[PDB]
Amino acid sequence: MILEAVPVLPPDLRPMVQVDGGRFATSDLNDLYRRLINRNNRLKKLLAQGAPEIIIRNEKRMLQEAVDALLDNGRRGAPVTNPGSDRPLRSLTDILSGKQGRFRQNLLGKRVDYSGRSVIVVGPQLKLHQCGLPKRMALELFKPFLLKKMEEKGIAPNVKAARRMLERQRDIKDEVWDALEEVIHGKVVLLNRAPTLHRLGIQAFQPVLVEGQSIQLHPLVCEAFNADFDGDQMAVHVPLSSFAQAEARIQMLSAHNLLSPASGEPLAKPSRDIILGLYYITQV
Amino acid sequence: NSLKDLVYQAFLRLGMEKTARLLDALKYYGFTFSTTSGITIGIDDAVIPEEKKQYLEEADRKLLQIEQAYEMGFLTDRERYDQILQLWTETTEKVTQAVFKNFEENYPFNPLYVMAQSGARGNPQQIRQLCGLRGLMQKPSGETFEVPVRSSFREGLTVLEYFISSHGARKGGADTALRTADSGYLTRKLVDVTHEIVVREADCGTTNYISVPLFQPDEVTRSLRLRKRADIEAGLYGRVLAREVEVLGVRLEEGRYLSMDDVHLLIKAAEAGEIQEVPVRSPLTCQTRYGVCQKCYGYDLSMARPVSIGEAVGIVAAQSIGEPGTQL
Amino acid sequence: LHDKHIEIVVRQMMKYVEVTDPGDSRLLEGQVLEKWDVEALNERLIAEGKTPVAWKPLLMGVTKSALSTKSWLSAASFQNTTHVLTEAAIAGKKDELIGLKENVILGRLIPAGTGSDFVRFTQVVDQKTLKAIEEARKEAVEA
Amino acid sequence: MEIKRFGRIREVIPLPPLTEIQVESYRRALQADVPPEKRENVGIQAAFRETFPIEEEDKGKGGLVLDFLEYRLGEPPFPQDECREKDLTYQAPLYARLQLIHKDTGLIKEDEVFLGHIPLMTEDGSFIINGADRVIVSQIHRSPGVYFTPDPARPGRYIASIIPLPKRGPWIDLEVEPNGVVSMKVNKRKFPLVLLLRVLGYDQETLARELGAYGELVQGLMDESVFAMRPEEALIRLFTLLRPGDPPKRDKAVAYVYGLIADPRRYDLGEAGRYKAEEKLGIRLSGRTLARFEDGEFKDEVFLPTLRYLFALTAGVPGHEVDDIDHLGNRRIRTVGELMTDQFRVGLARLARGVRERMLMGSEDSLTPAKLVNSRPLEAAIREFFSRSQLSQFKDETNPLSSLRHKRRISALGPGGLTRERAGFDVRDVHRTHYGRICPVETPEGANIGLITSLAAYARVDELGFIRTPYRRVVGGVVTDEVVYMTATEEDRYTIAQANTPLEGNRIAAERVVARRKGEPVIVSPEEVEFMDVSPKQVFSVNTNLIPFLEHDDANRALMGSNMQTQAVPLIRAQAPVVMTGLEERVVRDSLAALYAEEDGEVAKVDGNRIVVRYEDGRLVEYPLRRFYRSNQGTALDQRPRVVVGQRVRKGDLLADGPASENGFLALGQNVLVAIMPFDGYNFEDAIVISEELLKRDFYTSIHIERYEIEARDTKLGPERITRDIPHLSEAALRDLDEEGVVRIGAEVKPGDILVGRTSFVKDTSLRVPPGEGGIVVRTVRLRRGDPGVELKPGVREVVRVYVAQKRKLQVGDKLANRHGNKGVVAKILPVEDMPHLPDGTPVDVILNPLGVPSRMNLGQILETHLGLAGYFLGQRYISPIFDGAKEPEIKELLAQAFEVYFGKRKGEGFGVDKREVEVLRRAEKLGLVTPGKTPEEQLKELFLQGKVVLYDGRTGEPIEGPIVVGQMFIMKLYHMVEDKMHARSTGPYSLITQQPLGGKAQFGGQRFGEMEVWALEAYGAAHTLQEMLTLKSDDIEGRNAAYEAIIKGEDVPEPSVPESFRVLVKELQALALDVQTLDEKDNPVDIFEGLASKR
Amino acid sequence: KKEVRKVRIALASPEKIRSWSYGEVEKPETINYRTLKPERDGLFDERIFGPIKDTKSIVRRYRMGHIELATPAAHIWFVKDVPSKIGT
Amino acid sequence: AEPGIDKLFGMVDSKYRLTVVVAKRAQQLLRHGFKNTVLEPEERPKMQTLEGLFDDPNAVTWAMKELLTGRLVFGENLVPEDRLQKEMERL
Ligand SMILES: [Mg+2]
Ligand SMILES: [Zn+2]
Repeated sequence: MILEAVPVLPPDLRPMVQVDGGRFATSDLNDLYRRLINRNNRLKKLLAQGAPEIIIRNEKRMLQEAVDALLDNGRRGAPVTNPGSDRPLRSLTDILSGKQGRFRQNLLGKRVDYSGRSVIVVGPQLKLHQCGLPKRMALELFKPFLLKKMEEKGIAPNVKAARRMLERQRDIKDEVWDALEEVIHGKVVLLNRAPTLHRLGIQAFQPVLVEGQSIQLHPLVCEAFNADFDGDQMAVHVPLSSFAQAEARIQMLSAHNLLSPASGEPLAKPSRDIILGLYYITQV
Repeated sequence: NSLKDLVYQAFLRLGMEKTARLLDALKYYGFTFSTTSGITIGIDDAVIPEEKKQYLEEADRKLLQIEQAYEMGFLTDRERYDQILQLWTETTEKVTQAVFKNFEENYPFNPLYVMAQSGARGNPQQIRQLCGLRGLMQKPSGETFEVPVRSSFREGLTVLEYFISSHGARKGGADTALRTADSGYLTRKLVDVTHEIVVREADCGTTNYISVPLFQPDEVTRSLRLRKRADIEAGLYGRVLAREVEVLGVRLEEGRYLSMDDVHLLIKAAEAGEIQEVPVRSPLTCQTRYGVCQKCYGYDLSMARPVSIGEAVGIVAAQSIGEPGTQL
Repeated sequence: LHDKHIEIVVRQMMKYVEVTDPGDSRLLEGQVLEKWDVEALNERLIAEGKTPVAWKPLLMGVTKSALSTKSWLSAASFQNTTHVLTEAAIAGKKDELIGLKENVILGRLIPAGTGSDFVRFTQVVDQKTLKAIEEARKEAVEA
Repeated sequence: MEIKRFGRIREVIPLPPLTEIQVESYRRALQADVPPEKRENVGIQAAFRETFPIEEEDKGKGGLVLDFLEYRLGEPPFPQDECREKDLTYQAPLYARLQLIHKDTGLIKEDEVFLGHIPLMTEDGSFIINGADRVIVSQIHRSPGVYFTPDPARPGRYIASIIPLPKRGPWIDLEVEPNGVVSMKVNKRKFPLVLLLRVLGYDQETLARELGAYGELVQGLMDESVFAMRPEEALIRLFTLLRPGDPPKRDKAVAYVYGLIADPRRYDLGEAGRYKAEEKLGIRLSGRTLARFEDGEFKDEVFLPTLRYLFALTAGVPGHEVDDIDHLGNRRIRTVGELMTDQFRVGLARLARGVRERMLMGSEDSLTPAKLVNSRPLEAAIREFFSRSQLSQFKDETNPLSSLRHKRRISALGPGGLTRERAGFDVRDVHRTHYGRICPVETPEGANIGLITSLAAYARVDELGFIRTPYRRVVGGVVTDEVVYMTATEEDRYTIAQANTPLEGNRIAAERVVARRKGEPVIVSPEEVEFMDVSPKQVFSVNTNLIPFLEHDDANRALMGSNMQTQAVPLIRAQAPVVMTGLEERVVRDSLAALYAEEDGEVAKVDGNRIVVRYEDGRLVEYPLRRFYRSNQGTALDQRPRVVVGQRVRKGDLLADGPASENGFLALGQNVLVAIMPFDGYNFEDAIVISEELLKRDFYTSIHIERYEIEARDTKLGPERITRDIPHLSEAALRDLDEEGVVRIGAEVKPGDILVGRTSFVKDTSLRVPPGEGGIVVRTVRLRRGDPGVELKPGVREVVRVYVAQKRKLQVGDKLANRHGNKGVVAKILPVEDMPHLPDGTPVDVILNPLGVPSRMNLGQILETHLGLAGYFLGQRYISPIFDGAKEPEIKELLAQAFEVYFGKRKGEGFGVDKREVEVLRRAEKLGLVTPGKTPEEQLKELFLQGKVVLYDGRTGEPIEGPIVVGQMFIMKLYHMVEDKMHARSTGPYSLITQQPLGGKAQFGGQRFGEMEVWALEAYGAAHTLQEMLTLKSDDIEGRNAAYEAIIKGEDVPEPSVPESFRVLVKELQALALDVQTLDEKDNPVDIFEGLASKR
Repeated sequence: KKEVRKVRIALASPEKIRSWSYGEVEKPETINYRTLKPERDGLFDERIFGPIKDTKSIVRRYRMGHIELATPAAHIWFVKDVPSKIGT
Repeated sequence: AEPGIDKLFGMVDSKYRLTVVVAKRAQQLLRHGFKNTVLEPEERPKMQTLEGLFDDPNAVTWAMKELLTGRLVFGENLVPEDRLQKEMERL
């Protein structure tokens, strides 16, 4: 329960990677390991040569404090980087614990690759199982899908030629847009509102290619999301795996979730405008 | 409410696709007829009922005697304030009743009145503010001003009245700005504590249950009355009967999910006065190790059918608890 | 709001008991009720020895109930990794991958939803390949 | 086009200079204009005279006397134009005339020492710091002085606090403990005040005669008579109460440090603490504070009155004399001048300590200029205050209104020790004294609600953070033109009338007059009124006073509407609102955005960039124009000439437009035909429907300029050269890069095009147009090592900045709003043919959903729409005061005249009433809108009086059943930053520490997926979806590479392994002494790794 | 192949550490600025952590080193935790 | 939506089992190509512009409308797993 041989972390978990001009940004674990190795080598050669007892005690204390700092920094003093940079070094406990640590950073995953965001507008011409997606973000979101599908036909010889041809919008062709509508014929995308207060803050939809900048949203989900049309934005994600596509289309598609999980009340109920219209038509 | 009932019934009796198509067509026609029908708001649409005028005078007259009653020393500050508050909050309701009677009698097709009657937008309080009077305005200390706001937005507010209403505006803004994050934090707590609950089960042999009451134990000091229909619905809808019960010549067998019709039948029977409590299975008595069983959990979902085995009802439970907290 | 959710959280709120008459362990300790359910079943019935583990149900708030958990992954990810990991390190803590937060940290298939072993694996085969494999089956039953 | 005004009120005084607060503050802080001999000493000269004259009586080489004589500054090194083109600070060096004296012979006087550089404020009121310009917002906190607050726990008693400044200074607390104790804690340790009272030399007999005669709580101090016969040994005991370990033979060490200068506040005489003292208690406080050092003994003029009046309050009642923490008479505003002065005096004290050390280590004497004063401390303090302080914030030059409101914005928070973000709910609410001083509507929604505010338009800080509201003196029944600016504490003593009360000219016309007795709305007779409000405009801010119909609008909607008015982008052809309030000309004049004729004269020459005007003196002056100047937020500032060659002008007459002015009128938005009726679904909840008419003629169009920048710097590998040559491939596209490295001016640029060609070690690192949008390059600036007066970051040989301008036109993504908070978004741009149109061929411009009106409470826009309808036919504009606008009969009569004109023009062509109109009239008759039994003529006139007219669908041709309200409304396009821009990416740069994808400059970057989205996704049965979105798409490098390769190959993505997140977790537990291995069903370990865990 | 069901966390014996690690690191030389390759037996040494070129680099993510201290040491957690594990 | 989602909920006990089976079906439809279908003769997916839904525009809908027929059978352990799990991935 006290340790004799200290394990040494694999290098790629604590890499010194160059930033610019030969300088290397480093995890402080490398600095602490270097300090510990220097201290241990000093102790080794000291015991090898001679034993001035007071010096031996002093360097024993030095090694023990070095091991302490390696295991975790801050509890006994505040060992720091090279003098002039008063930023405390980062230790194993710092990597593991903390608000941004190994436990607390996989639990959120703040970044995702296939995602976008935009302002949303009413989409009254669309059905409830559909969402209006601007053509440019639709094109870029499914970019590998586009590459493969237009490689299925003779639009480009290889994927590299496809990327070079699509790299500029001056070379767009209607064949490209036909390939786009071919790609997303059955796919779905997940629309997400930033404050996700409940389960319906994520909802799958079928994208429909539209011309414009904003995402067209079916008005009836204006209350499933707590999203008005005062300009607030909403985001889009695209699951890749066919398994995940099945998940989204079956149990997250908005046409299938019409009732609350909090109660039996519907959430796809007719909204203000439709209510007023039908009250006007069925009044005496 | 009629539209919501229609949608729910169609969902029950038709399923998924037909309800979606009904919603699509219903929305489309509602839009078209709202367009062509021409509902518009002008300054004259916020009609001011004239009868309320004499009401004010009577209220005014009453104040004088109350003031005189306070001038003779018969009243203390607290009771005088209570009397004034009672008088103003009573005459405001009287004016609102007069306003709605006027709108019924005279202008059935008024835009403010049509959106008030229908579920489009607005409340009787908002319409009263528009056309009647937003009398009582609260003080920063939390109490309410003695001098009310006689004017409405149809008329013009005096400078002082707008300055006074700024207090409540600021109060509401700050309250929202804090309660948002507070409710988010509450949801975090709930999801952390209940993230283990998942329905994985064979029907646990639970010979235990909970007796959901059908009469309020205390609505008065000592009296029993059937709980409000919403309360009984939220307590019984989608549950599982613990044991067989027959109340009105209908044999509700043990192990039968209580659908909406069953809940209505039970409420009617309680109105007749046959039963007062329903024994139902519940999560509180489930013997499942980590989670609840399908029978002990129940029947309410995004759909109506009994819950599928294998969904994290704990997370959705926490979310359903926490979501309304933001607007609370 | 329906009462299923409130009932679920209240059940998770009072899943802890503290024993008073000691059995095969100390007395003034409180944790998951189902553990004494199993242990009393073993002590009185499954195994010999009529030692009653007399417990009392402890009601603690949401926070305390969240903190005291049998699994140490969620506890480490929740409040403080140092103390929790030390406690879980003194005794070999075989953390069962029950619960959802832990499997999130593991990144493996979440127990809930599709990842439930009840539905996690489900062989599917079309009808014609079914006839082919069934012919192979009946010819595998020789003579 | 005429203008008609409705309000019946005489503004006895106009609006004071809307930006006078900062100008007057800084001009009083810097006394450069006046000769240094002048008596004016407060501000920077006060700091000099206060701290800098160090004296050393006897320490080694004694007689050290470093004295102050004068100060001067008169020449910025560069004009502010270059100071913005090259990222300098518009400053002036400061010189001080100092002189050194010893006890022996010697007067070494150095007239000129440069001690730091201090920034200079521009004409408008801003400061240029490093290229960009900032503003220092005023701050509000406790006014220094004496306050009495109830005990937080004990209800019978209370406490008194004397609060000077700085915080590193005195803070006196007096409290009464009933056992006969007068407790007084100085800083951290409580102390029986009776000892200090004895120190000041008060004996018992006169104490009882003059203080204890009336109050019986004198026994709370007369009880302690044991140690009240000690004149000077009390000083020794009190110093012994302090624990510095020093010998007691220091008579004036800490006992006197609360003397004249060092610790106690130098609050401005009369008001800053004395008004808080002399009126609050006693009669007058001679000198600056309590002190005496002419005889060694001590005297005071504070403690005796404070204890007397506290005892009077706790025993009897001189009055309701408890000071509110938030009462505005007890709160004080530190302007930019005060903040600058305090930071300057901090730096000056640092310099004083430095020079003391230098003298202490100094050997000889002839070392006055150099070996004594170093500019580093004071310069560093000034620079940090003007660069990284909390109150010095980036100026919002979106439009003149934005900059003006920002310049007159008051903050409750600040450096941090005063008030912070976490909990401020007790103070966020307004008070009864905010009337006429602070706008209760200006607070920005969000976290900083109530903390950030703005003062009233008529509000004026007099000299010490004490806002004064104007008031007309009322004598008897006549309202006098005499105007007095009144403070809150002064205000609380009279009865204040209201501006809307009926007036017979010089006589009150009412019997019962509304008033505020003390912040309480009451009704009195005219004989009991003393003061009158000058104008309703004084109760709201400048930004609020621009809303026309405020009396018919909600407070919250007014708040947000005033906030959106601030962020309205200026348009190419903006026009003043049809309905105005009357402050637009004042706003454009007071904000230095337009050009005005300083004197009567005649214009000589008018060009697109300069105007040469010969005044009546015969002197000709040339005015240049910032033709297209990029703002802080990226908008454009243009001055458009408004005069013709050889045109006579008057004094103060307009010369050129501002960025957002039509003709001396604040014009940010457009006037459009709006019809309030729900279209199909395109105005569903708050969305907006617009015609292509607003686009066919460029009508909502704006200029947006983006400023890209790139550096060439010296690396260890070698310098980077910005050259036309491209290393590897791009030569065909190099034709745009005409000159060496820089792109040619006036060349259109698309995303992904080379903009600056920079070469590294040869490796191509060239700045390119970011993905998204690109416009027209307009300007390029290159700053190299050959510095004329410029500086660069060390190691950087050169820099080039490129400005790209583009013409944004209104489209679907954009948002619009009115002055009444009716936010919206363009949802569909309909062609002209299928939009609703009048019986005349004119089609409406914009369609508004009525359902947004009753949900909120904004009837102001309805009145505005009716008045705009009247103006559209009558061809005239209107001005209405916020609370003295046009009554309903007046606008009804105007609408009657407008209908007369409109239908007379209809009849002149020889037409009656359309059949569609006939049936719509019959339908409206069945709806009770129009009285029955009348011909279509007067029926339709009555319908017009309602503000409703018949419209035709345009798609069907059939009329819209029931009438619709239509009119002219003023709608502005709101500031449109990157908020709408599509942060939509697929594959871009990844992070270094972890493999989470994050871009920024190169790529947009991913989207937040947080934990709440994890919870929602996992509330569904989504399992593999969460797994891919947390590992495959976010973290696992080889997983995402394999997924990309497979999707290129058109195959299903592979399953993740036991994910590298958990393998990292296992190896991290492995790093410590821990033991983590995965187990099978039985107690046999399962190796996560293939064979990599096994050695060899 | 078998599904992970339990994760056991426990303490380490010195023999366990020796079996776990593949060699010992004893120079304080991660990588020189001149020689971008691992310099000597230090914190990034090639032959002790696996090759840096293309097994993959994941051995340099999985394979770990060790230091054989001549003097024993105690883990900071077991001496500084609020209940001192040695102290209790 | 999708053809007969209520019918799909009909023959399966839990929706999650439905998701698993349909997506796994899509997985063989990819791996062997869409030749291994059980709806070849007349009733195929019909694309709008052409008969493009004959081959593979979307596998999920293919699998679902495959499931509506009686030619699909699924079970927890219906076939000896090892043989087909090693013969599936190797062709
Ligand atoms: Mg919004
Ligand atoms: Zn159960």
